[PDB]
Amino acid sequence: RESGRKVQSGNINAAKTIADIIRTCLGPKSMMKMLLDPMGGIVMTNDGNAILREIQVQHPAAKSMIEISRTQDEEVGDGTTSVIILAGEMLSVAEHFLEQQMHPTVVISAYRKALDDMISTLKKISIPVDISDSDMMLNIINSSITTKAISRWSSLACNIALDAVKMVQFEENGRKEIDIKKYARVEKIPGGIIEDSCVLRGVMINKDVTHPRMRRYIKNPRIVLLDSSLEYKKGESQTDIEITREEDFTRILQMEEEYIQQLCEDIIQLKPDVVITEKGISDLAQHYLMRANITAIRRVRKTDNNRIARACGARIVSRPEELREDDVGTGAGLLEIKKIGDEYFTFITDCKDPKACTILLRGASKEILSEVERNLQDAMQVCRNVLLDPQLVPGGGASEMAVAHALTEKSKAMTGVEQWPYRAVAQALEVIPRTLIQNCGASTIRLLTSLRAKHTQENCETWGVNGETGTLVDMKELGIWEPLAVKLQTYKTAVETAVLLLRIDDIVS
Amino acid sequence: TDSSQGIPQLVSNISACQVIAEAVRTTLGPRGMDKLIVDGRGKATISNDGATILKLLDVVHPAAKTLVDIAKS
Amino acid sequence: EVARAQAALAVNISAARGLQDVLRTNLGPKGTMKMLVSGAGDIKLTKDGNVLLHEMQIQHPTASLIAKVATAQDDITGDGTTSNVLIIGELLKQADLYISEGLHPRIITEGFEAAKEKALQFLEEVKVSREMDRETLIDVARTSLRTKVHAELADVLTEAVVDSILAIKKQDEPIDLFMIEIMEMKHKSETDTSLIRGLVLDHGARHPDMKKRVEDAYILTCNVSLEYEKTEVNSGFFYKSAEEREKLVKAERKFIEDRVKKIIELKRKVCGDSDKGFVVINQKGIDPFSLDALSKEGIVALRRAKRRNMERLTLACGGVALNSFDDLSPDCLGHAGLVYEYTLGEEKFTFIEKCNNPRSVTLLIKGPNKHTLTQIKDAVRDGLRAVKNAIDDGCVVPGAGAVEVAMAEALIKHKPSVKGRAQLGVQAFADALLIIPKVLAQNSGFDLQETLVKIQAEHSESGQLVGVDLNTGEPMVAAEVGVWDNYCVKKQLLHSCTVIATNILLVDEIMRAG
Amino acid sequence: MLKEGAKHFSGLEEAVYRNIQACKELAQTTRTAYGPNGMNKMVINHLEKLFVTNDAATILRELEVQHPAAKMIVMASHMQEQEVGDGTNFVLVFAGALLELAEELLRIGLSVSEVIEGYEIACRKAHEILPNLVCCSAKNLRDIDEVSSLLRTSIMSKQYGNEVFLAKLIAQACVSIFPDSGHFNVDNIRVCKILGSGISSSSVLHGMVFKKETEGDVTSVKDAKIAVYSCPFDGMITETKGTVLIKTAEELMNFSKGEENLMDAQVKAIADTGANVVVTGGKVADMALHYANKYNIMLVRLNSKWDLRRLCKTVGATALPRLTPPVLEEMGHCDSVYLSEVGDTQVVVFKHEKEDGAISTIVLRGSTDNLMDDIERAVDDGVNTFKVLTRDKRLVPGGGATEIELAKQITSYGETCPGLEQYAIKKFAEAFEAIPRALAENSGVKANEVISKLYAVHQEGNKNVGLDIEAEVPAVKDMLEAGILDTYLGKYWAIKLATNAAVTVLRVDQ
Repeated sequence: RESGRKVQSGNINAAKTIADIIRTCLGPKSMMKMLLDPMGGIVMTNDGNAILREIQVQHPAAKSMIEISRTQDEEVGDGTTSVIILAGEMLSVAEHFLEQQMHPTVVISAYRKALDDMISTLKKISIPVDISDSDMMLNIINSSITTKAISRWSSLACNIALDAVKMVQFEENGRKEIDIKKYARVEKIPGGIIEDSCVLRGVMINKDVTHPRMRRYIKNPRIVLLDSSLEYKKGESQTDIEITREEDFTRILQMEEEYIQQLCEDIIQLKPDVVITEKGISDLAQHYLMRANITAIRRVRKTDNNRIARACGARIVSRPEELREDDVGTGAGLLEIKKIGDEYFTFITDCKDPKACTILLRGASKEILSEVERNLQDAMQVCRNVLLDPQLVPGGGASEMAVAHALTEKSKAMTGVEQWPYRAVAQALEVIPRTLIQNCGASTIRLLTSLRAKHTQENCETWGVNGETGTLVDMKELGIWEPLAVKLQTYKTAVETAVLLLRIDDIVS
Repeated sequence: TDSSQGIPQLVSNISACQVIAEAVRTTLGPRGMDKLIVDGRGKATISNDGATILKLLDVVHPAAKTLVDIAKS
Repeated sequence: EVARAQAALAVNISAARGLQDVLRTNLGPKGTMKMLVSGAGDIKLTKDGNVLLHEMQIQHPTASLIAKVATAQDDITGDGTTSNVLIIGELLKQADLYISEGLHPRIITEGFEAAKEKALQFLEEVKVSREMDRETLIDVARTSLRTKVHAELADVLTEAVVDSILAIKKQDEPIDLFMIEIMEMKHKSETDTSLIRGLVLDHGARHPDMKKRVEDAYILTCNVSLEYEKTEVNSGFFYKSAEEREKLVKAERKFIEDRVKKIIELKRKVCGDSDKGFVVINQKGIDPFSLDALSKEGIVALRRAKRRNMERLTLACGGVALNSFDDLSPDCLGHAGLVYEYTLGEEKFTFIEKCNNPRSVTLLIKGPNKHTLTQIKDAVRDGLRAVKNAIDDGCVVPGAGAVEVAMAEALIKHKPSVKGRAQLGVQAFADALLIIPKVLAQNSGFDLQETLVKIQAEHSESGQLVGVDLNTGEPMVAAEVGVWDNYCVKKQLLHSCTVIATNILLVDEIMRAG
Repeated sequence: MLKEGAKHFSGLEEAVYRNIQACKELAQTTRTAYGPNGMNKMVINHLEKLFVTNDAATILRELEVQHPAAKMIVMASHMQEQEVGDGTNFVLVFAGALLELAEELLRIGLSVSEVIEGYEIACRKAHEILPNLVCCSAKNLRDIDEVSSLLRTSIMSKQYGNEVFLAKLIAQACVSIFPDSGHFNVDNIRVCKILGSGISSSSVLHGMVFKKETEGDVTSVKDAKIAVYSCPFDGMITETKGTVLIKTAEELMNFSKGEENLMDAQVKAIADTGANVVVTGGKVADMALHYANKYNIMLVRLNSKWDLRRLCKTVGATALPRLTPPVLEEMGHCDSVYLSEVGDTQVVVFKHEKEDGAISTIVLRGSTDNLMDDIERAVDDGVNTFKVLTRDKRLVPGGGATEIELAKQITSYGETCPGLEQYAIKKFAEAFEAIPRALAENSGVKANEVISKLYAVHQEGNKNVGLDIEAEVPAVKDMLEAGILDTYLGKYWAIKLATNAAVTVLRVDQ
């Protein structure tokens, strides 16, 4: 058990110890964390999710740090390093001084006012990006990839991502919000030429849909969605009687061939030749579709079936009865089998249900495959954020300084006792500028001073400090950009983390 | 595996001998000074010549063992 | 529980510093041989930098990191891994002095980047084209072996290594990945290494002198057993009744009989005369009975050969590996021009040499079966990887720290990128290199400053890569002597040193992990 | 360390100092050894006996060291043990002496690597002047005095009381069956201890000697091929026991009837196959004995492990467990099998007459088996010095009389060459001086006196010293003309291996 003053100081330390090295990793300039094992081995990492999971944290407040980076990772996957830095520095600067007077809830109210202050500044600072022009979105992706530090396979990945995300964009919710990227997938193929990377329609499956018989080419026939119940019944549509006797066996079997026969008949009417069954498909049942002259694909997981349903873009049905061209298989499914290797790869193309695409990636090996696939993963996150909100924000610490003076101006104007927390959130922003100064190797005093001076003359529209040139620089000129939405969400999560942690004033087991 | 060497090592070996030479010191006639040597098997033992009992002793030096062996000879 | 900031950098530099000591007394021929009993208690004799890191017990994160990057270098060149550590250590030392006065790690790193580009372009300028003649291969071969063994035994291994590479041109590989079969012989001296063109076999016949010279050899490499004795088996285990096991014993023995018979029919069909021999190599036994019958027909039959012998035979000889015997044409069987049996030591080794269509040469190392015979094995190993590089590149420079002073001189004088940020790492980069030549002088007993001023001046006047004569530890022209280094050696110390440095330099926390 | 990795127990201070001091302790057991001595070293090991040796091979293997520097030389000594006999001690003292001298060099400011270089040079010059120190050689190997002079040096190294009798004995009993010119066998000569009688009562017997008593009739046929079985009898049927005596009375009748009829068949199979001498390491029952009297087979009651071992090497035999009838496959090269009592104990005598693969036995008679273990060292080294594989063995002065000669030449030669090498060359001279020091220590006087007075007489090639009173004060004895000679080959491998061993161990630092 901890109580009172122990807790406030604890929060700040736990945040802080995670932060020191992880802040440095942000930007093309990346410091590499050593983790030393008891076995005497080494794991070297730049990725925030990896550092956090590996280390042993004893303190419950530390665990809250870890879990908020899970929050971030789930929404984007970039800025994951960032959220704990930001969240830490709110607590350092505000907390201990204002506690002695005693007002916690005040610091919290101030955080969320300030947060709103920052969201509004962003719309002005940012200019629109065309969400159907490839060239303009491309430079943005180019900024994000080089954080990871791969810069060769990256070049391909960017472009393939652009078409993949765009084609899985079609989400309606009355306001036309896009978070859809769940129709998208990466099909991995060991082997072949290193440079054949393309996009093909629907959703393509291989994680358990590699089978020796699948009809080699389908260029017309449909897929028939089923969660049936294609398997026999020993009664009508449920089992009422058991086989344990010679007499029971004989009677029951007649019923079992009938049930199967009427199912296949409702499947064949809408003309398939490739038929998918999630489960409820037996050794006698599959033999019945062969005798129906229907190729059956069977015993393949529920996740694959969700995927194949999305690929034709047609709804599933568990309804065993009268499956129509109108209900299942709606539009055209198509099935291509290529042997890239001597292994069966299944493309399912064509989605009706406006569009859908997934990615072909061909390595020449497993290792070669992986490099592209991660960097493509960064890439389609950007593509998405640009689609979501159609403004692109200038990178680095330029955006941070704009907000830094808006809070100096707001906090003076209001002259509440919220004033001093505003001032602590203004300075919490400045860490990102300090990280970029450190990255070149110049003194913090000299470059921060100049940056502040640029606010006064030109308002830090794009004039920040960049860590790969160690000077004040127009970010637009360099081709340093990032999307608005990524900035907003990183900021968002950091205030939530700062607010929640500050509410813990006592920890009691 | 033990190894020991030296001029004090030589001195050791002789010192062990004295201890067995004392066991048998006098037994020429019937005077000297005995102590009944009773074993851990619960047997009481004396003999008429002191070399007998000496044969039974197991010496933890090899150098001292030579002097045991010539007794047997 | 954390070492942060100054405390994190401190741990890496301290380790590099103790390590450096060890692997300078492995550097060049003037370095010293090392043994381990500290790895497991048993007696190993090894004189390679990568290898020595694996054999020991490494728990320190900085030592371990250097061992991992080492692994890549060791595969490609197998030389310069004695060097890897030395350049890393000094490279850190330089950095440390500036930091302690007051300098950021990141500016150090930038100037490393600038350093690396210039340094690599210097290799390209300074490289001297060589031929692909024997003479020129002798000199890559001799200096690399000289690293890993003595001067005396190394000169013997020089001959063996070079004829193999000439033969590999015939196959038209530009690489080596075959002709690396190292086979050991039982002897009372190690100052012989013999070259055997084809293959060598671990054991020969159990019956000596069947026909121990085969003029015309038709090699059937098989691996089904022609001996399985009188043991009572069923499916290879005991069964409940005696009789059921027995019934199988008859049919199994009968199967063997017919297969021995196929050797008798095969000799007429392929041979037809005893003016030609016939070779059998069975990786499994053959009855003593079966050898006498085969022997009079003028067949040498080998028993208890290995699976490694079999794969090698199939490549070199043009042979087959079959799970049957039967009656097969000579079109299928491989041919060797010569077979000779050479008995030496306590084990006699049947040689099957002058193979047609070879792709495997065997370098036959004689030795007493001590750790010394393992020492020439790992010397010979990396000497093959060395002369492989000479075939890879076109250009081989004179070494002995000749290359390294030349490259250091080029950096000190101008800024490679013209900025002060770069310049702080660049000094650091240049002095790190100087460790390799100066230290050959140190081992020998010749003061280190005196060779630096001389060696560097003579570069300036001439344009010669003047090097070190190892033994005096005084300078001399590395070209004439034969102390040479490949393009790949001087490339791979450069790449390994930069990458390894910048991840330890850029620590800011080391925190323990389960 | 500074590292929690990179394990070493040697290096820095510990390579330079600790390794050398350890070599020095091993080689203390050979600064009481080699030539004239009265030293005895007792070593136990729970062998149910006392083991007395003045041979390096048995001392070394017993003694374990945890450092690679000291452990490595033991292997070099074994190598010289295979190729040659006595001088094993000389290999270890040399390497160990040179290493003490080396450390002093390191101290001054000289580097390791030149010192390493200068030994290879000194070793090459010493071998080159070595066949020019031949002063005497054999020409006939069937002549007992020319062989015995050679033998004598091996024996001497053990005790200085058993030189005369033994040196004659081995040559008398033959190790000259082989030509010794391409081929020699040393597992077809053993040293066979017969307990009982004095050690001047040690005798000549030709071919395989086994102690175990003979039972039954004895053969003298030439159809007698050896069959060896570890256990061919144990009772052909084993009992179980249900009344805790027998299982039971009617069954005991059958167990005995089946043993006697199975043993009849087994022993008749041996009789028929041409095996007319069977070696039993099992137990001779009455039933088994009764059969072998009828077939006419010499029967050897018992054997121990040691006796079985010599049959498998010499014969080309195998020792099979049996209770089901076998046949010949052990075979044998022995025609004749005779019976003769050595030690007043019935001994089995094997013989055949040939050059190659021919057998001999230096057989000993002794009060205890301990006294016979030391004598054995003298004798087995005397067989291993015979091996040179020539009939002109190019004998050089034994007993350490060469040593001072080598030292004088080497020190002068050192002066001529320049650089740092030379100091190692000089040290290389003073390592040979180790041998004259150890002979001085047992003799009872200091080192200064012997080395100076050998040097004083200049080039001689005879001078060495004994345990005597002649060995002390004028410190001059003739060991060319006392018939103390050793072979050129024995001194060659001793010096060669020792220089190689000293260089590899001086290199270590891991």
